[PDB]
Amino acid sequence: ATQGVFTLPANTRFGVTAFANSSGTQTVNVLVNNETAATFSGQSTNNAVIGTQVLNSGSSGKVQVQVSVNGRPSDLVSAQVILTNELNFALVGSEDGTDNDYNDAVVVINWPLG
Amino acid sequence: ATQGVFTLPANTRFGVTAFANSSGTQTVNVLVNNETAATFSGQSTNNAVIGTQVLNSGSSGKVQVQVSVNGRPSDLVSAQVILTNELNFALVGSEDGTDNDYNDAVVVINWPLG
Amino acid sequence: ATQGVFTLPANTRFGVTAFANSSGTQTVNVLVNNETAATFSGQSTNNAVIGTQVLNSGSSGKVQVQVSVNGRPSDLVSAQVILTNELNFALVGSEDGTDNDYNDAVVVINWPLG
Amino acid sequence: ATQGVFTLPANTRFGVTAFANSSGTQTVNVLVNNETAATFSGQSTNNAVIGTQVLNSGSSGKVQVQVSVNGRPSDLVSAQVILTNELNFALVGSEDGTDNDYNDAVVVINWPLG
Amino acid sequence: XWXKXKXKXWX
Ligand SMILES: *C(=O)C[C@@H]1O[C@@H](C)[C@@H](O)[C@@H](O)[C@@H]1O
Ligand SMILES: *Cc1cccc(C*)c1
Ligand SMILES: [Ca+2]
Ligand SMILES: [Ca+2]
Ligand SMILES: [Ca+2]
Ligand SMILES: [Ca+2]
Ligand SMILES: [Ca+2]
Ligand SMILES: [Ca+2]
Ligand SMILES: [Ca+2]
Ligand SMILES: [Ca+2]
Repeated sequence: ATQGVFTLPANTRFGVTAFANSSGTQTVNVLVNNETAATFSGQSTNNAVIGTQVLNSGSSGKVQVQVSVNGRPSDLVSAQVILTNELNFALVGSEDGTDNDYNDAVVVINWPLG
Repeated sequence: ATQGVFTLPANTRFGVTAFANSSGTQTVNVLVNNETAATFSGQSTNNAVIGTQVLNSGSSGKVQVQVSVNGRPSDLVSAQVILTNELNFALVGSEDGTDNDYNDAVVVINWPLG
Repeated sequence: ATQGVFTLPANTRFGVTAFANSSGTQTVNVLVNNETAATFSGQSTNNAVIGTQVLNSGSSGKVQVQVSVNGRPSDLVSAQVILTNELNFALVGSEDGTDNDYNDAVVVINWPLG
Repeated sequence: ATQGVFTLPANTRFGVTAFANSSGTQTVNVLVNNETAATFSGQSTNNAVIGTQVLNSGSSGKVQVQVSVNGRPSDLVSAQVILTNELNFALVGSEDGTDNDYNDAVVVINWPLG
Repeated sequence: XWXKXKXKXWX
């Protein structure tokens, strides 16, 4: 199935934050309405916060996360969780190799803000 | 129900990262085996990272998140999500007031690392 | 925080299914637009499906699950999860006693149907 | 990524319940430790329960769900959610065609029981 | 499959 694609409420500020757990340098691209809105990169095996940014979901609400390592797309897993019918997390894991720990880049999207 | 308490695999390193969305200064305490192992403090209405650390879940694996504002504990909501049977998120939201957005401090715990 | 309350897309059919795991008789009430739309009752310690129904979320989309045992309200826990940005589960557990297994009545709401 | 595979606590009773939302007859196989433990079959476009059963996770705790329609494997999506650190849901959706609603067979695994 | 197929479902 498609992974890493989320429909947010339109015109809504959200946080996006990326963590790295790999010997490979991660590149995380965050697209809003199919256009790149943020890019994060780093290399850590100890959960470095390689980027964090506040974005706006825009008129479409479409947010997509993509991860690559040296130009090779990683395999993605994702889900969205809502707590007490108000607090939203969109979650992404990614695998750049063969051990299938799916933490090589981890991306957390959260809203509402403020 | 009890919230903000998670059983991790024993003696496992995990990341913990806290975000703030409130006019009040957030204090986030992370307990491992019922003893404080990390404390973050900060104030933001724009989802600023107020702390991030790597901890060891220890012999019991018991991890607890507590949030307080101006000396008063916030009300917590939490859940754990597992993706592709490998990637774990323990998620906490908190409410310090009356508007029930439950984002006043947001805490993300993730494992495995590395 | 409030639990067992979910905002579905308006006017949308959804499934609701209740399981029992307790020595006490469970009463599960499902409210749409603040009015009971389905009720299930039964006693099981073996996960009996005490009821399943298809309901319409109505003009507000507001769905609430309540659980009681001989009139005494159970404590609820809940969350919503979305898979591949299309498949929704609203999940409820409940506790009628002191052992905190929170499975005494379990309620699963799923949409879309068809 | 692999979907529909879950590590349960060993030697633990769990419920498995399958719903159908498709014009195609759904075949749901539940494997425990790589051996078929239950098979459900049925057809509904109205979320009918096509099977429910209590199984034991055995010495390995490995549980796998597979869905096919007349010999065509369905694409799976899945996640596990834990509420108040006690109540577990393993959730599966599946898609037998190209409309990407992933509800064609829906499978819910829940534990603990009793 | 192919929707309702005008009164003969899935095959
Ligand atoms: C065949 O018609 C496709 C199929 O059945 C439909 C009624 C609908 O449930 C669709 O999601 C499913 O894949
Ligand atoms: C959905 C479908 C499959 C095979 C044959 C027919 C006529 C229809
Ligand atoms: Ca890896
Ligand atoms: Ca890794
Ligand atoms: Ca608040
Ligand atoms: Ca707030
Ligand atoms: Ca109980
Ligand atoms: Ca029970
Ligand atoms: Ca389908
Ligand atoms: Ca369908």
